[PDB]
Amino acid sequence: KIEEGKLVIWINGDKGYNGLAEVGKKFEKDTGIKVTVEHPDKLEEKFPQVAATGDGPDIIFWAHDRFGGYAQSGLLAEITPDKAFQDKLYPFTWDAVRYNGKLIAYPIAVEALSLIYNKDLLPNPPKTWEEIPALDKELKAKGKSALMFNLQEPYFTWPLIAADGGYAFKYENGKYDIKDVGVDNAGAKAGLTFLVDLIKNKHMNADTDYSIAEAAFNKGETAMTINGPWAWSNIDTSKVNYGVTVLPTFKGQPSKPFVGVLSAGINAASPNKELAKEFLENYLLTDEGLEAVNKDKVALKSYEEEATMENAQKGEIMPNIPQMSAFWYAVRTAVINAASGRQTVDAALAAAQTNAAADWEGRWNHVKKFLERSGPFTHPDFEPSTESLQFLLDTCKVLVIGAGGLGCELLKNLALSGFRQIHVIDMDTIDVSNLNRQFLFRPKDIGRPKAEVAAEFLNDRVPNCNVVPHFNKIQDFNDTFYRQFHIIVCGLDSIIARRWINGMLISLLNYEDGVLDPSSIVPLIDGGTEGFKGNARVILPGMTACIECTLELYPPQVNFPMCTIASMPRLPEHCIEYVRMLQWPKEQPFGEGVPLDGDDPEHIQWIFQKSLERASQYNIRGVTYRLTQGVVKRIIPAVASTNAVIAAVCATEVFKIATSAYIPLNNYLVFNDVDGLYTYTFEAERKENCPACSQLPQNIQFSPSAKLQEVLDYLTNSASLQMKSPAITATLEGKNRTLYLQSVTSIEERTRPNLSKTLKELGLVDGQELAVADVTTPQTVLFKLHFTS
Amino acid sequence: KLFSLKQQKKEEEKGSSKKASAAQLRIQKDINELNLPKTCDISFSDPDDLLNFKLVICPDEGFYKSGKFVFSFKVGQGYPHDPPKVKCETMVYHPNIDLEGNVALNILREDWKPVLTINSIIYGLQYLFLEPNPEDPLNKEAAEVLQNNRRLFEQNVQRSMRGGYIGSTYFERCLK
Amino acid sequence: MLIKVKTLTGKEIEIDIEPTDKVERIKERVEEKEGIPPQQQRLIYSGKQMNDEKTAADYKILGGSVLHLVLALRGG
Amino acid sequence: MLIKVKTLTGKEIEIDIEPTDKVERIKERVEEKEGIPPQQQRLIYSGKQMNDEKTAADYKILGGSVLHLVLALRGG
Amino acid sequence: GKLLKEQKYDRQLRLWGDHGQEALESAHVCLINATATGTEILKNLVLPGIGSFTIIDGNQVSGEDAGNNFFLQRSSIGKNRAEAAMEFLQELNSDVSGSFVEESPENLLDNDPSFFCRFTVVVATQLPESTSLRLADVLWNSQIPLLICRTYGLVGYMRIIIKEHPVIESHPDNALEDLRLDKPFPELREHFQSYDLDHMEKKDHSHTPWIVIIAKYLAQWYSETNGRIPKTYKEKEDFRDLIRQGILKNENGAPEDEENFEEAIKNVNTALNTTQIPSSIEDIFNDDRCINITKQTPSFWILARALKEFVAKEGQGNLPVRGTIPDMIADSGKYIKLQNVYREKAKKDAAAVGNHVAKLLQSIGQAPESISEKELKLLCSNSAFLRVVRCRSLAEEYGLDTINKDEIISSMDNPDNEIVLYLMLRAVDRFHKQQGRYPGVSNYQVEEDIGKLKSCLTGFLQEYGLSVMVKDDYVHEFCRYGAAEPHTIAAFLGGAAAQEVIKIITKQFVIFNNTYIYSGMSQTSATFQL
Ligand SMILES: Nc1ncnc2c1ncn2[C@@H]1O[C@H](COP(=O)(O)OP(=O)(O)OP(=O)(O)O)[C@@H](O)[C@H]1O
Ligand SMILES: [Mg+2]
Ligand SMILES: [Zn+2]
Repeated sequence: KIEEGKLVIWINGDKGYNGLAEVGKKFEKDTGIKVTVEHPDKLEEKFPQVAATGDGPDIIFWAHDRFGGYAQSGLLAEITPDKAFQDKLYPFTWDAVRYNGKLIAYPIAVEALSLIYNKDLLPNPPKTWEEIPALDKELKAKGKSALMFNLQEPYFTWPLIAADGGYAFKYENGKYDIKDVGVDNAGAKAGLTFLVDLIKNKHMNADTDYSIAEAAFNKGETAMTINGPWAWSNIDTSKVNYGVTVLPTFKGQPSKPFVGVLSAGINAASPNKELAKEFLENYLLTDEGLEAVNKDKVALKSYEEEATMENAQKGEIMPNIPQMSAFWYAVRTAVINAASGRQTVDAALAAAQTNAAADWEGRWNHVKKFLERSGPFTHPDFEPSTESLQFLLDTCKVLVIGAGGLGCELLKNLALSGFRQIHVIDMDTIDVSNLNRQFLFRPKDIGRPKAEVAAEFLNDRVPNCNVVPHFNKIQDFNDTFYRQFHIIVCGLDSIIARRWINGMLISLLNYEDGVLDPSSIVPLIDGGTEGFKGNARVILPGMTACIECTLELYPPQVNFPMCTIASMPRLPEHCIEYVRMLQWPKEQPFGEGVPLDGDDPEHIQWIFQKSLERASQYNIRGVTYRLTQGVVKRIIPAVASTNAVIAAVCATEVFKIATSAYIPLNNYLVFNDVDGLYTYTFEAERKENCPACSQLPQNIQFSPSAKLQEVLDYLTNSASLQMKSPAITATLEGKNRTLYLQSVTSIEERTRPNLSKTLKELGLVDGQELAVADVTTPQTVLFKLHFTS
Repeated sequence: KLFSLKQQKKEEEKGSSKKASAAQLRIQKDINELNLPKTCDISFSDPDDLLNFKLVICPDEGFYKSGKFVFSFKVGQGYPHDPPKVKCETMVYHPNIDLEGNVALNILREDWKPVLTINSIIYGLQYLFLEPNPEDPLNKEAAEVLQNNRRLFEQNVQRSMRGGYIGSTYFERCLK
Repeated sequence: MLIKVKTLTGKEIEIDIEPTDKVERIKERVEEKEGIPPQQQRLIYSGKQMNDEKTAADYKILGGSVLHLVLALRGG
Repeated sequence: MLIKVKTLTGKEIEIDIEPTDKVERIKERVEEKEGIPPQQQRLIYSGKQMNDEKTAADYKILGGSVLHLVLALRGG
Repeated sequence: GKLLKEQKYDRQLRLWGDHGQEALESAHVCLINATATGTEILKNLVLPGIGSFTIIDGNQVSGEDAGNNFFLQRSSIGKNRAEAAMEFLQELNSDVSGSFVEESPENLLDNDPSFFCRFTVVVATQLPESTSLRLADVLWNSQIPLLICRTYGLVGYMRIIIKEHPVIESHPDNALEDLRLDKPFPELREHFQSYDLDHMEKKDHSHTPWIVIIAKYLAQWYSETNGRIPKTYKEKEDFRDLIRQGILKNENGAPEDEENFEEAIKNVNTALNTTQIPSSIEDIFNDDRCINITKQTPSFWILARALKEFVAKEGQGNLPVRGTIPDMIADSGKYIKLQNVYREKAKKDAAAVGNHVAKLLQSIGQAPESISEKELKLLCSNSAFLRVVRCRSLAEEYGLDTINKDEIISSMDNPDNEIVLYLMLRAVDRFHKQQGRYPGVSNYQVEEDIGKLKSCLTGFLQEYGLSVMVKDDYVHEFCRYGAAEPHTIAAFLGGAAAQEVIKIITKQFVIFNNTYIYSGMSQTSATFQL
């Protein structure tokens, strides 16, 4: 992954990349740890891509407004320093670098719009807007306009509008509210009406775009224009004098331009997180760092002390969240129209108000029906409310295992039911054959990770959705990864994988004091499909039939006996298997070592040909290329409709469980439609001696001061167990620990010492699970250690 | 009985595992029910990691008698549904073992079943040195000789164990 | 004692069985009329899937009881 | 009493047995600890492979009998 | 890009084949009203590759519509629904031709009285019982396939209306083999005779088709009973034993393991079944459409007639030999040889059957070549599986003297049978007739409408004289729905509806016979003839 010990820093080209790398050289020179800084093109676009698949930079510099996106996709790590160090920087900058009540980046530089006036003409900068018009009459009497700036953009015009009370998105204590926009209030309507009047009174023209106003002030034709630290260059090339004077207040209240924060984010995967606290909080957040970086081409009080600040001070910080982009488009035309006399400020802002919001009128109308009202069939714990939907929309973490078929269908389904916090795991890449039913993939996507593409298609088609992809095997994540989810749904295509996730979820169960703790349960919804038959089932781990309980419901496994394949072929499939598992391995047609690849056209052809010949020797007919692929790949016939029926049911149930709207399917449904269409629903009985969910941890009570030997004596003497020679392991500090083992001398020697240390010494804790196996136990059993002292 | 999902965020935790994986629980059992033949010997560099270890086979019969072979086992997180990864670290002339260390034992590929245990693999491996399988050859030439000329194979085996060449490849001395 | 068993298509057939008969026999009776290989039959009755060894009695199958053939599909 | 059956890959399985036990009961444990079905299991104790229906006593088997197993190449 | 089409359609060609895929690509379906339901249904047709579709929607994209639809973007709000959807459904498969018309069914039924004739099947979603009943009338008379789909809250409704649907390739999930041991044919008997079960070495005896084994012993029992063939379970069991004894024994005297004979033992339970015509196939034969031909009589029926003659002539009272046998333990040659006898036999009867259709096309005037041979082959392979479906017209359902009450009433014995969900839909439609709206759409209406609806229910139940009791719960629950169209319920229908439409186009598999009702509340479902 990202190389441990070194820090690959990412930053932009037009940002001094040389005075900063030198602040990285003083680093390895002082610690031995090396720094590599790069300025890749499109890195703000390249980061999300790589930060998702794990790798990328340990740190990255960019405007806070992007980090809102990364944070949500879980690409950033929460930074955590003391209040003493936070005073070195300003008290407000931290919000711009925050998400969900958590700090996600360290502020580097800041920016804001200010008013620049031609000094000579007026060495008095206006303190409010009211007077600005009064001057056009004088200047026009000379042939000039007092003011002139870009109007085609809501960024330049926003400062005035906001003056009396215009706010992008309501900021409550820790997070932004995308449902409450401040562009519809009197504070904005007032500010906009003014800008428009000056458009009618001719003090200005709505056409004054950036380039027009520019070419004019560059000649010294206006008193002022609005800009910032990025525009001071061409005014110096024209010897036109000016200043960075204050932004005229308005209706009493002060002006409020928009606020940008340059900042560094710590990748959530980069293991070098503790290496970033140093290079930053020390080798940068100083005068020695920032100046060395600044001499090339601030939030730190000490160096800052050594007009742009005032504006950023009294102005509201520029949002970071995703909905912000719909804001710009919404108000941009809500100004164009206004000043252009295309509609009234009122109706103009009325639009901007709704268009910037995330949930247009009526959007969740079909859902609200079941959550806000009541009825004779709701789940006994159901209670009408407006919060349920917010739960669905804001925090209900749902995981979808499998992208494509049921997976693609499920994402769509969950997204149009209110769910937004969704994850998708899939280990596969896209294949042309997926395109007959997996509707989130297109021909141009062939070869790409399904999860990745599935997530990007949905997040776009269904606005405000936050699908997070995972190009992996479910099998390479741990128990801590699956516990974060409230619910998990499956669209897998193998029994092994189902047996596996099923086991993972039962392992999370906690049976406190004898009774299963309901909050340790993560409900599993599983669906399967084959041709026109399919099934769905709801599993509540530890409470209802689990995958292993009904394991027998699977049809008999496709199996070809060796004597048949090698000596008595009679079906064309028989010949194809011979070639696939005998002739190929023995000839390695495409090179010694090269395995058979069912997706490789040339491999299949070879197999098809050799199969035609095997068939020939036995007068067996029916060997076709289509059948050869079938046998080799072990293909399951598939179509969109059946995947839609099953994903539908599965989804309806995730909804019911997440909201308690109704009691969920009493675990099982079968569907078939070759003859009319039929379904059957039933409660699968929970197997009494199920190897997966019928075993409860055994409770043992010892004193924390007790010695591991006593635990060994208990296991060996205790009348109800009395094992020969047990093996005891445990999970401490996230790693497996062998406490005692006696069937391998080298290990037994090395663990005996543990036998005379107290359970408080070994690190064990109340409730802790000790795993012990022995010839006595058909399978390892779990004892839950309960401290009596 | 009824269930009801509570509508609150879940208490967070860092990616550190809190419960033993099914793999950890099965291997713990398999390692503890170990039954090494006189000719084999297992070893664990770290006593806390029962997922990684090495096996040593000093056969006393067949074409490889008097040699020493070092196999390494890597048990994944899909055990026992997935079989363990087994690599040979001793260079050897064998029909079922290539020069990359890859071994070709049936139960390690297609015949694998979760009822099988480490013992099963150690026996399956041991039996490979008694009688090689020319049906799943990772070393084609080695396999051919074994079928057609039974004596030459045996010869080529002894000479390669002592240190020397077969064709144009030098086989490292691997005698016990 | 006549009992009804519904197939995976929803087709319901009538079979004559005796309380003492084995579950695999029920399957044979089903195959006789529908051609469904008892090897691929999975029978449910009151939420339980019938073991081939147990008898119609052990599951307390009454007169006009209805049995359902079922399945689990593995495609994703 | 004590007896072991040498499974090929080199393991002689102690499925300790009694005399009056029929040959058919071993396979069932050769089938547990190992999981091999009794049917796909032929056993040779002298050239003559033991007959299921017979007992351990039917083969002059004393408290020191090692056996060898040959699984039946079953299925067509 | 043809070798490309076959690559992305592989998984479905494995289900309905190249011919089915072609039927599909030659079709033109019509979707009326593009709400979640319709758009879901259409998506499941576009992906598989239907030739073309046309959406008829005069309505405008509302806030709600934009929310429960994967094919309506936020900006499509305000614009025409048909036009908005069509755009996204078209990105699903460039090999499909989409088009739309911004008018209601109503307008079209006014201006162009035969507008819906250019389609293979017409799919209608979310229609009032007025536009519905009217639309069903037109299409029924034009002999055009109509599928009505409704999504009310957590209920799914589906009405299929086709005067007559005859299908050959019904793809049965399971069926009895056509071994003909009970009525052997010449070549078959000669084949068995060639086997001498006593003079065969151990191996050949062990690798002999169980079908042969049973044919033999069956001959021995035909002797020791003077012309009989096992029939009782007691007799079948005796016979099982007769065979269980043919198993060659070893040196000890112990039985040799021969899966050869074991399969014989097991398949006796079916092998002895009496070859005969299925009752269903009977109905097709003794049917007016088959009894009396005409120059109008369509393919299926001419073909059915052929079989019918064949039966009375060469068939000797039985349908043509299927030609296939199942797999069994035997050695290649033994199996191939036995299998070939059935193949050739089949080919033969196929020819026979063929010479009776040419006999009919030349007696009807049609060209004796319209019916191809690749087509005759299926008719023979599927003679035992032919199926004919006939739906009553929507009219006969709504008509006061044709309404099927024998069913609705018997169904109601269970206060929860999904049928009550139909009764509630009719009533909901009634209410909407009287008040120009649906119950409980707004939260402030629920209370009130609970009673108003209870009335319409009775007004309806009484109008057709239905003694049935309906738990009041259903009434409240329906108002509670507010005529909502939840995406997951529209999606369930979209799958179910699409496949029914593909059954219609390809003429493969079997369609449901009338009304399908789904409850997402209890995840149960059912079918009724109405
Ligand atoms: N252990 C696993 N971890 C993560 N994803 C898995 C695992 N096993 C299977 N999957 C995924 O489950 C999905 C099942 O989808 P589905 O069978 O419909 O598509 P598919 O694999 O492309 O189908 P086909 O084999 O017919 O081409 C696949 O996308 C597959 O990669
Ligand atoms: Mg697959
Ligand atoms: Zn279980």
